[PDB]
Amino acid sequence: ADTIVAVELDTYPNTDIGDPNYPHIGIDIKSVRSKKTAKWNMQNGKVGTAHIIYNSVGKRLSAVVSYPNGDSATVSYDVDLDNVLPEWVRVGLSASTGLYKETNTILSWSFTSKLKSNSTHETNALHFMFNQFSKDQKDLILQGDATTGTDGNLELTRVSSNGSPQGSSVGRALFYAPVHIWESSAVVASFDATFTFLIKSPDSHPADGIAFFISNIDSSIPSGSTGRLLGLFPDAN
Amino acid sequence: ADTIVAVELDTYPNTDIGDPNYPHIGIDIKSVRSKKTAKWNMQNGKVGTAHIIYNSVGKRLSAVVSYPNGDSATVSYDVDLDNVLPEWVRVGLSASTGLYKETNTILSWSFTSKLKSNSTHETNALHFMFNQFSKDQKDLILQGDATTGTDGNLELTRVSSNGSPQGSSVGRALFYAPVHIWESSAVVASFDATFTFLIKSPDSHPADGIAFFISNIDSSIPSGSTGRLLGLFPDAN
Amino acid sequence: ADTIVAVELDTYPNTDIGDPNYPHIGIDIKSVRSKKTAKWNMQNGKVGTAHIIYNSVGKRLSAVVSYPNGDSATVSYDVDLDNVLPEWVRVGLSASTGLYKETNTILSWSFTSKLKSNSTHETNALHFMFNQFSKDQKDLILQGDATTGTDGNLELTRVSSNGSPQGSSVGRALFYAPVHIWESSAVVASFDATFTFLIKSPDSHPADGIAFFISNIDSSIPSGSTGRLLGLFPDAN
Amino acid sequence: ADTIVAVELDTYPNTDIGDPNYPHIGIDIKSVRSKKTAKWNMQNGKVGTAHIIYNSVGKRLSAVVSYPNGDSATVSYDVDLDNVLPEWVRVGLSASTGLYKETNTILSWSFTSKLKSNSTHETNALHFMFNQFSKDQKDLILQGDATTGTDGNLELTRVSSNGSPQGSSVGRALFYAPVHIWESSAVVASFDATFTFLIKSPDSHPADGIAFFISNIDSSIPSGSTGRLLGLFPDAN
Ligand SMILES: [Ca+2]
Ligand SMILES: [Ca+2]
Ligand SMILES: [Ca+2]
Ligand SMILES: [Ca+2]
Ligand SMILES: [Mn+2]
Ligand SMILES: [Mn+2]
Ligand SMILES: [Mn+2]
Ligand SMILES: [Mn+2]
Repeated sequence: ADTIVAVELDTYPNTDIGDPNYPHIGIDIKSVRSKKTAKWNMQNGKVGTAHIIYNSVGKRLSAVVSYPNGDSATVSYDVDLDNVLPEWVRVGLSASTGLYKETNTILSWSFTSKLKSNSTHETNALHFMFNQFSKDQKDLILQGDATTGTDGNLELTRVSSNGSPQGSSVGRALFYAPVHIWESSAVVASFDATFTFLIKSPDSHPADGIAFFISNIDSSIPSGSTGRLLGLFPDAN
Repeated sequence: ADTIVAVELDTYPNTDIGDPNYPHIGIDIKSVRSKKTAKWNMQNGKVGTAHIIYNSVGKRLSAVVSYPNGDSATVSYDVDLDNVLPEWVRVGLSASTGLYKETNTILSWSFTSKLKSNSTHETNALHFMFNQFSKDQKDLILQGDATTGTDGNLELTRVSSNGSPQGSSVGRALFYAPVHIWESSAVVASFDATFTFLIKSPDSHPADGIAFFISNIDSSIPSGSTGRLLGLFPDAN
Repeated sequence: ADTIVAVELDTYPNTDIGDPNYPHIGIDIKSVRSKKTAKWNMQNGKVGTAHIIYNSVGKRLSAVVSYPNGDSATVSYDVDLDNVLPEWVRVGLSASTGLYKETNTILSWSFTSKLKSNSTHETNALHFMFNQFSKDQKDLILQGDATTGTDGNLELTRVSSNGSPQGSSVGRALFYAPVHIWESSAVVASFDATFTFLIKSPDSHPADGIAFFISNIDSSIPSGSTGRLLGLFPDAN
Repeated sequence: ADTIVAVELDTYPNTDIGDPNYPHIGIDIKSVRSKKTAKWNMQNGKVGTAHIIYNSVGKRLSAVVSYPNGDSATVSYDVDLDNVLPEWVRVGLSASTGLYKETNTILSWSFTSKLKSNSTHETNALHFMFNQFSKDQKDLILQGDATTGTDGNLELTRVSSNGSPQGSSVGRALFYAPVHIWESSAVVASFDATFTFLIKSPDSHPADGIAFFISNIDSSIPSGSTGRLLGLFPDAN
């Protein structure tokens, strides 16, 4: 199926599938069942920022999500991505709502990838940065309910004309170009991403989350992957 | 018909179609007959560097080609590219051989695009850098004879395994993601590109050159644009 | 004395010294008497952004100042900076108030410098970006009334504890490291800066302006250079 | 006493002071006795590349040294640098020779620091890149025997004009601007550095190595830290 590495901003505790019982940031290596989570004090209606960093020297995938107020949640996991992901991938943002819902608004998203082979100055790099998203954002593949342009933002999941989030929605945006994430003869593979999000819900509890992910290039939304599956996984195995 | 903006490193004078009677650098606005040229002393078998720069504020497209010994040619052209290019483009390198030939070897290629909309820190950006090209370079669209991987280089045109370039070859490499080159709502759009090239004619009678170009996203090698048309234009109008 | 190249955001028309009779953006080459101005619809109390770009291929210094609302003023001037500035310089922000006053608040400031010599990949570069300024900003030399830290901003000129700007104030912030702006054997010298500013005045008219400047390294505020002189020039010659 | 964080490319085993009995790479936290080393097969007379990376999220300092043939050594150390370094530092390269010698030639050096405070797009950044060092390199502080300009390189230690390195030489180059490496209010601090070096011993008995270091801003070469102390430490404690 798809090969997924993701950092999830999981807004809803599905302890049924191994979520801790609080909103959490998590590192997901080919399963929605995070290898590692940290409690995340999600702030309904605040703008937050997630930073995801990997270096292939230290082989440690780290992520922080924070709110200006100051609250901040951190998670790291040792993983050799050489062993997990295909050589070439796509990188994206995914979000979902289920029975409970939230806006999954991306205000900005940036990504830098570096790939060095041994041979002096031999870095390849990709960087993109979106601070504004237009109606027709041709460097993004939008999947599912993802739209761009409304207030210059990427709405990952359905929002009504009056800003009201809809449930059972899933959507993703992938950067258009494949990303070379490792090679046979790589000295340093390394990447980082940042995105700023606004998760707002009128419900008793927001759900389900936003994920930064890295997939096989031809990745698409697994069917049924709204709600707790986060646009990322066909099931909770 | 494609819409092409190019900077050509034109190694062969086709005075026939308006070339000056020497190797030149030129800025091509929708025609192989450059709007502006400068004399260029192509150094056969040496690694050269071309830098292309444009910002939407000064509305000047500028290019330099230089070699390590310090010899360099420069050309600029005042042009408002919103009047020329679609809002969304691909960027690429193109090369051809005709009756005469040369290696059109790209050793590295990088590009930066920035687009700022009205709205305060509101920059979108694309950057990529290839200092090494792999046999399977999925973030490049390879067209015609273009191959990558051969010594970690991009050979835009056909070169036999002994290192000998072939006549009537065209090839191009376009970056995979479309590039947002302008918008209505744009305070600043700007881009710059650099590539290093090894043009070598074992005759020391080189043809036809290399171009950095910007095209409509669906651009392909026009029919019969080997030789002097540099993989860019259907004819010499 | 000092060698100054500046882009001025001149908020006050001193037609006595050659200002056009409206707020204006201007390019100043060793004189406060701009070589080139454009009318600038200054918006008292709005956050604006100025972008300054130079490439040494095109030898055209350009600047745009804009407000999110959408208003935007542009100016360019052909100048070989090789001939104006010393090889090594400092880059800074300057502002002043006089009889009339305004806050000269910098919210952010970034700068990129590139210097290539002929010799393939041989780029030197400096980039810095400040989105927040702390109390003790050791990579900035603060001159005159310039302070950092109050709300994470750089206040270039005196503001009272309640946010009220003071007249006859001058201040500057220079990036700490000297910048190599040209060399003998430079293929491309090129730089750009961005800053976002908030100019607010309670007076009948704001004054006097903010300038992005490039100076000799040992540059200091010319005495008496409050008001129309903008922290930049000892006189209006 | 200076506060030093270093990554050493240590070419000479002083088993005396805890070095392993082979050339190694190591992470030095306030002591020349590395907290972590990895075997390093220094290739005499070849141009190597060292990459150093740290982010404050994963809290792992990682380094690789490699040569073009693909041989590479890697070392990581879990460290929270806020516990080690002052908030404001300088970064630099250091080298020494002692009884044994080697060229400590730096062909290029680059560094990127990012510091994000609580506050939403709130990143401060410093980047510099030297691919060519000039005789008068005003953005470097040169200490001890360090000179620049000689072949566009930085010779950290004394080399005679025939190309022959000298014993008991120390030198360093610190980037001129202080670097904000952490703050209380910091969501993410991270940095990475790269330098390429040519260590050559015309005996093929090299000493003593090169280090990338981060120090208190006022750091100078400690007394008698030629040889094994690498210009970094006053003694071998
Ligand atoms: Ca969940
Ligand atoms: Ca031609
Ligand atoms: Ca004025
Ligand atoms: Ca040693
Ligand atoms: Mn979860
Ligand atoms: Mn031509
Ligand atoms: Mn003026
Ligand atoms: Mn050691």
